Amino acid sequence: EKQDFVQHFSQIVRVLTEDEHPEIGDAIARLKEVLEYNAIGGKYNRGLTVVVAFRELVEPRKQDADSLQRAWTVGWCVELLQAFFLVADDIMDSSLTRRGQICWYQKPGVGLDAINDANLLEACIYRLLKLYCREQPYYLNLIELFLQSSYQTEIGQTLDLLTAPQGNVDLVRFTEKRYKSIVKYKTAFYSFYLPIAAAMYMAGIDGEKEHANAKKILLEMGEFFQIQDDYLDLFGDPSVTGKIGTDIQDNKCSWLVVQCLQRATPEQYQILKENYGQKEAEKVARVKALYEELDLPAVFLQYEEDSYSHIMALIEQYAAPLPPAVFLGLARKIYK
Amino acid sequence: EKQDFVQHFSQIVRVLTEDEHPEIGDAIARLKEVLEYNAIGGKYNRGLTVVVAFRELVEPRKQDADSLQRAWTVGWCVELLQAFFLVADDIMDSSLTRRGQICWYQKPGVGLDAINDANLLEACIYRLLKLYCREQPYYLNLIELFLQSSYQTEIGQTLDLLTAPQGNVDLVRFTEKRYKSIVKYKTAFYSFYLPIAAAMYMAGIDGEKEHANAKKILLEMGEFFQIQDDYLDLFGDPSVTGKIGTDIQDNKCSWLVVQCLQRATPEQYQILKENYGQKEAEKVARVKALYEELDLPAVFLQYEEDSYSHIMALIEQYAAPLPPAVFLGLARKIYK
Ligand SMILES: C[SH](C)CC(O)(P(=O)(O)O)P(=O)(O)O
Ligand SMILES: C[SH](C)CC(O)(P(=O)(O)O)P(=O)(O)O
Ligand SMILES: [Mg+2]
Ligand SMILES: [Mg+2]
Ligand SMILES: [Mg+2]
Ligand SMILES: [Mg+2]
Ligand SMILES: [Mg+2]
Ligand SMILES: [Mg+2]
Repeated sequence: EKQDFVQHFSQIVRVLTEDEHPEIGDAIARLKEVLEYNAIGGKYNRGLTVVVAFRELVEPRKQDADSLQRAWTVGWCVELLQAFFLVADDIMDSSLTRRGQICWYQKPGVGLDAINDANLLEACIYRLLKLYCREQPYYLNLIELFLQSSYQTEIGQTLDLLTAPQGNVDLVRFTEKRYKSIVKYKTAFYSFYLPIAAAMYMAGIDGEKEHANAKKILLEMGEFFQIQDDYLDLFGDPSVTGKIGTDIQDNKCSWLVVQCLQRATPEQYQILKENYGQKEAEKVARVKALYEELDLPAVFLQYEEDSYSHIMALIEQYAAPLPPAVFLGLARKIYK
Repeated sequence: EKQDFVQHFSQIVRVLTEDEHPEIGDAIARLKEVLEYNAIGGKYNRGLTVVVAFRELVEPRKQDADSLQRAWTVGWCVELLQAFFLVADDIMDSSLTRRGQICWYQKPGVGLDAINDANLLEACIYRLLKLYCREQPYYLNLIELFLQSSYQTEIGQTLDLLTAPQGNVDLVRFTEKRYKSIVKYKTAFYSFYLPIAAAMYMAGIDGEKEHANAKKILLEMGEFFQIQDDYLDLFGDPSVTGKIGTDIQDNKCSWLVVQCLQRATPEQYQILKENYGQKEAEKVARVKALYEELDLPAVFLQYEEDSYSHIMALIEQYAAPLPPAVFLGLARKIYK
């Protein structure tokens, strides 16, 4: 499946860089490269989650070719939305690696121009939309689903950065209420609701009750998944995560810090207060220790299981009347 | 007129920050501030150009209150589009002052998070759109006019930055063909076509021939205007331009450099080659001299007049059947 999708990336790049009024050749050529370097290289859970959902929501006699092309085109839009959020996300959290290569902003000859780059990735979404789903009765729903998805992410990011101000001892604010809302807006909405929703809309399920149903599940799915990102960020093989964890040194509000702050002793609350948020490798190495000294990685395993079950309970109560293997499939793609 | 518009800014900020699921209070509060600090402080040519065009394109018996509220709401969207392009534009060209105050990214406690800030400004546009022009038969035209306006700007910016790579002697590429297309995409499209167009669409003129007509004019208007920005950037009272010119040190492709490169002697082509693009105040002070030694500021005056006339010729040939004082009004707001 993954391989058929990636095969189509070529068709989308050719639709996007065809433009060359040849007065923008250079700009187009530039664009092409930003797409290759930033859309490609990932897992493709999002882009894939849509095309697999369509098939399972649209009758075989309606899964025509055109309806297919529109299927993964919308697939790649979710990709570009990610490509966009990422490219800008790296500059902000100040990253070095993404998808096992150096961040685009870090590439010699990019730096802060990446900002316009991330912008161009956004414009490509809605450019595809107009180019395939235009004559369709869901076109305005797609668009309004992307715009409100971004704004939710963008809000969640605001929360994040707001909760982790550079050089500011901020353990006070690392509560769970916050972490949940933060992840709900910057991750759960666009990485789980968005793909499914696009599917439904494309299949004719423009319902409100339906959509709130999928949302109920998909959102809870999305919280776990970020929780996963938090862990992987610290305790995960860089060669498999294709990126380094900057959460500590970035004074982020992680599940981890929320976790450690929860079961951290008075004496242990400082080692913490003192080492979190600094860029000092040993100050940071000190943090990671306190985690390991708190048995956290096992505390993680627990949740990973208790969460799984609850999601499953959830799927077993709200999926109706959608093919349960629309959510079941997601929770095989991430809950591993 | 200007004062009635600015009065309404309060109503828009209150629509945007009302939101406080109070789980995003901080994010909203943050948002409010990014709007105050970045939407306010300008001339308001764009926001104003729409509300003044509506009145002149919609019959008095149709200019009801609601249709008015929708009028300047769309007015402020063009503002936010600017607020967005600006906030990100400053970080990229590395500015210090905008609207006679320090750039948002420069404010202590912002820096690169401004990127998410600029993003939030965008999301506010389409959030207003959905909030006022939703039930209207032009809603999808507005949206598609903004998205394709941004993408045009974003392309033009790509051109700019592409044509002025940091620390790279780039006089070769400062041709006029380039400068025209560059300005056509990063300035003319969204600062002149966009406001008028939004007006027409709102008034019922969804025509293609009509829209190409206004575009013919408005675009040529927009080229002059950037040309104006180029000059003001160098030869303009900072206390009236509320910002400093970084064009030389940013190795930009200005009308000026295009102008000086045109009538620069062999011997004079270097002083140029040597001093343009450097951050050295005296290297830059050297450039400004060569301009003054080339009589350029008078060469500017000429064009400002020959351009004016041509635009006027243009208005006197394409405005029909729109109130000519829809373009005439613009060319009193800028051609001064
Ligand atoms: C996925 S997006 C919201 C960015 C992240 O969530 P961050 O917020 O921790 O930088 P990451 O998982 O990509 O690291
Ligand atoms: C208006 S927008 C495209 C940015 C500028 O045009 P720049 O391209 O010279 O930075 P400026 O006039 O705002 O300086
Ligand atoms: Mg982040
Ligand atoms: Mg990151
Ligand atoms: Mg992470
Ligand atoms: Mg610029
Ligand atoms: Mg600038
Ligand atoms: Mg300028």
